[PDB]
Amino acid sequence: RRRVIGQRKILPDPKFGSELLAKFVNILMVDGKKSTAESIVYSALETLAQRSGKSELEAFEVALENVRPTVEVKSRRVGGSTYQVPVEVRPVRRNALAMRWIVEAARKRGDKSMALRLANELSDAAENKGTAVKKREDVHRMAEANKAFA
Amino acid sequence: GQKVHPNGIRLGIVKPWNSTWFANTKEFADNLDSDFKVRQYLTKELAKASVSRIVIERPAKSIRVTIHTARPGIVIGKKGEDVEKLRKVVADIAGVPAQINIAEVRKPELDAKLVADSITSQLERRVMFRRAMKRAVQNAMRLGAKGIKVEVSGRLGGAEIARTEWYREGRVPLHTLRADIDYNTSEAHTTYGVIGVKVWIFKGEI
Amino acid sequence: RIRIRLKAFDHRLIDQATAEIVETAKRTGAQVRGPIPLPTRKERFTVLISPHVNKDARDQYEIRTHLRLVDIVEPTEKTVDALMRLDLAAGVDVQISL
Amino acid sequence: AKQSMKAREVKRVALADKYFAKRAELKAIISDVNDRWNAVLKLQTLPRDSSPSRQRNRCRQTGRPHGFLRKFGLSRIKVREAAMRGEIPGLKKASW
Amino acid sequence: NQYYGTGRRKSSAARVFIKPGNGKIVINQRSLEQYFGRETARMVVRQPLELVDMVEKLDLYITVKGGGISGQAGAIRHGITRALMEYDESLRSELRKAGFVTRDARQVERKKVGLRKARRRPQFSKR
Amino acid sequence: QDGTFDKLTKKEALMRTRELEKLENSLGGIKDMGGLPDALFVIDADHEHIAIKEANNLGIPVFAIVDTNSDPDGVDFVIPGNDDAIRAVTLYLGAVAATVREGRS
RNA sequence: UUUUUUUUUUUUUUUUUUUU
RNA sequence: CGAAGAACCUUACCUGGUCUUGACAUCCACGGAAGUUUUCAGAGAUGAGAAUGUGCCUUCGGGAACCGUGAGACAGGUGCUGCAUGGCUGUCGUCAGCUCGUGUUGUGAAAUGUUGGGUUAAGUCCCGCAACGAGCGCAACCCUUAUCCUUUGUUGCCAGCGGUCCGGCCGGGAACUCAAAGGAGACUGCCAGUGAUAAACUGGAGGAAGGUGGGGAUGACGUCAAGUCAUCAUGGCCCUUACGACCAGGGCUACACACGUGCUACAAUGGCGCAUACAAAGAGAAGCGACCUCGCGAGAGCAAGCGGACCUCAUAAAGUGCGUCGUAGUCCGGAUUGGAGUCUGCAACUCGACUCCAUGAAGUCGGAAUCGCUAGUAAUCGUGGAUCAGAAUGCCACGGUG
Repeated sequence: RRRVIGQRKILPDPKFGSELLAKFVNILMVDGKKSTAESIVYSALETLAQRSGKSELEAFEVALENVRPTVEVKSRRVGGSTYQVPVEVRPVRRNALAMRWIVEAARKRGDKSMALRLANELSDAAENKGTAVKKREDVHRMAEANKAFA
Repeated sequence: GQKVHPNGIRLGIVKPWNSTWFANTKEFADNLDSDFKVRQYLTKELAKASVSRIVIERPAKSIRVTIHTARPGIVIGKKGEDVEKLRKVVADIAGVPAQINIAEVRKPELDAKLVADSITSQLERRVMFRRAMKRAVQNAMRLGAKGIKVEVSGRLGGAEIARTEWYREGRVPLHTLRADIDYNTSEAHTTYGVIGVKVWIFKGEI
Repeated sequence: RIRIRLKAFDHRLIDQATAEIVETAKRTGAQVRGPIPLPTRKERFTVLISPHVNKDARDQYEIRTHLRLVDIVEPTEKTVDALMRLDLAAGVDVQISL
Repeated sequence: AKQSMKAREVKRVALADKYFAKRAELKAIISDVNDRWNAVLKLQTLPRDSSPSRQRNRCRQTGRPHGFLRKFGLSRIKVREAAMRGEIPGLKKASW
Repeated sequence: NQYYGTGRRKSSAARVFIKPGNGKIVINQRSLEQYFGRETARMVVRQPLELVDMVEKLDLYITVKGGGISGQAGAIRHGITRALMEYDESLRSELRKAGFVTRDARQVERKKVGLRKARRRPQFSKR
Repeated sequence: QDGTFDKLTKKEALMRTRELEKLENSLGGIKDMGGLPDALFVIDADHEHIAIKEANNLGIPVFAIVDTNSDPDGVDFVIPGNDDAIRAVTLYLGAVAATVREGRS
């Protein structure tokens, strides 16, 4: 496994030139069909701005602050039983793993449409109320805590 | 644990054909039934001196049979009454005439076949063939070649006895597709069952 | 657009052939085609001539198997007769059925 | 069933155009369900063992009917050798 | 006077011609917008020619032989690159540095028998 | 001796440049060896190991410059003397290099 | 020289003769 | 399972009819023209009648093409053993193999090149070492790419004009795809950093790949005492009133039980209704078959065509735009059972395979724990092929939204 080749390069969103808004959708896809999934994510960002009447896509961050973790738990039985030690995630990982908990909260969410299951949970996520934020805070209650047991 | 042909895999490389003919889409089948029949009559008419090469060409399906035998004078016979028989019986099956061409087997000592037609004669005496076997090999290699291996299988003792014997008078690199090597085999019997002999003759390096 | 499908066992023997048809036939009319290929079957061929049942001696040969297209605009006999007088080439085939 | 039935195919194999497949070319066209004539068919079905098409076939290079591959012209056991003199041009290293 | 290319990508089969002035993008008898009207890649074909002020200088004419819109977006990349590749030798450094010269050729030593990854040999720190 | 060694691809000839390497440094005073040597001259009986055994096996005369560590029973002529470096074997080699040419008569 | 992540899993019958 | 067709079916077996040169096939003996057609029996093999017929040479000798009856020789079958052996295929092994033609420290089962200093991810590569080198595995040819250079133009194909009766229609010329024959080019190649200016690892100039570029592929000794013991090619041994060969029937599928492969069906990241945008892998004269006639349609029929860009199967699914439910056991569930139809057949019915309506079994997100699947790789989105008088849900192979 000696050679550096270990992650996909992907291209930016069609509007704001950001691989952020692009990895969002490409986490949300779960069944394939991209370009109409990308137009429905573009419909999420307009339903978002109905709340406030401005560039709420700047507040995309002010939700994503609460969904990003510092730590993840992987296979570490080292010490004769389960001895975790999470280790932190490298800077490039903080917000892709936040997209992972935004999409598992959206799947059964219950809101009228899927544009609204994402745009509401982002709204909650800025409120720290969120179900994507609750999963992260669980890990912080878990393995960032278990710093003190390592 | 293998038997690995040097020849056959190499038709255009120092090691020339047993036979070659061009029969077309709906004219092969009878040509193939005739390629065992024409070789069965010849290899029983020529037995008195063997045939190193029993060469079937068919220049216009009519058959140019070139017989490298160690005594052509005995198949020219008393001067050409056998030739007449020899050009009729193989042409009787094939429905076409037969271009009988003769040759000598230039020194059976160094040959691509006639070493196994020493050995398989030796059994027609029924007594101690072991006196002569490995001596025949010796003799052959004294006029030509640079190594030879020999394998003999069959009923070669008494009552119920059945074994295989293996000998090596010189080195043999088993397959080298560049070299003047041959493989051959021949057969013999002894009134109890078979006696089947095999050779590998590393004569030269290219 | 009468397709004379020219075909030889070898590249050697259709080259020798076609270069006379695109000369001979064309002299007064129809712009005669002759180099344009079909799926030329450069295959690997294997026959068993092994003097006993042992390993290999299935001598793998290659082949060329090469076909082209002679094409004429009309049955203009004062230009085309010459290729039909070429009946004496009994060592190439042509399949004119169209 | 080794050789079996060959004689009884042979005895009528060449005349199926005379048991039907030309005998038909006027009387039997009015006998269609396209053309209606209902008393006519019931006298031409009589030929039974030689009603076309029905053919036991002949595997030939094999001496007994261990199938017949109607795409290639040989028995369901023979195939190996095609690859070894020219009969199946498409048989390289299998795709599996 | 004119400059040209052709492409092969998922699965098409497209050509492209550069032409003198007026700056437009004409696929057989219609505009870009009519052919990718929702199809989110659409900018990537006009992007490297809007650098070099196309609007009074070039004109772009296209035709297509098995559509393939999701894959066409790179058949055109390679094609429109072969055209600019004789317009001005200067920009081979811009086309490379922007990825606009690259074309699909690679698998990353993938599976043949069972194992996932299949070129790299046994590795150790002193066996 | 001629140009013919620069045959085939260039890495075929070099793959023998690098035999010639591994062999003329070990072997460059013996290049023929078409008969068996008749006599030997040695300077170590440790570092030269096998040669003294091969020689005593076959019955060869051995001329041997030896120190307080030696085994003199394994030779035909000892010359007791300082074991190693240039000054010692200089002081003997004049008269060896003489006798082996003016002695041809 | 701290080295318990469970203890156990019936018999056979494999064996291409021999003197060198 | 082997059966890629266990109801004529390549017959296991249940039955009966029959035979044991059988069904196929020779060497002499005595003889004959070969066949078309119909009637009646019989389950089939086989039985009883009736008409019409008479070939080519040609010593009228000998006979052919081709059918008899008498002889004496005389025919057969997956029956398995890997172990008489030699092809073949595997999972290991893409380890850079083990041993010898010599020599000799080990008497010999110890590899004896692994030592003793170092090095590289690397049996990498600098030495050192009592070790050579013989050479069949080696240096690699191999096919498809893909990018081009010429010759080139194809049912192709249309760059720029020439006419449009708006069909590349046919004029008209060679950009270039298409097609492809011969082939031909990328190397540490020069630049930034690295360290031993070794080592090779990153980013790049320069590209169609990069440090086997990829995808096919060759699979050496050694292969588990693993198979192909059901075509092997054949030594040792096989049943012969018999494991030999002719023939119509039948029934394999039950069910209380599993248990899983293989299926789906639980509604919106969904579909439902009319409307809009783009590909192809492959197959084809025991063929494939349009338009066009007939339509509730499976399914009838006419009939242009097509031999490999021409004929036809797909008018890939998503997707887009406007309409339509309201979270609803239903509008979807084809599990299935009322009646209604046919393409085949001696033959499918207590045995199907499928077409039209009428339906409505479970339905509602079930845990325990068999391994699917690391990248262009299982979800996701589809097509073909032969066995064969022919319905696999198998597998087999490349494509792509992902």
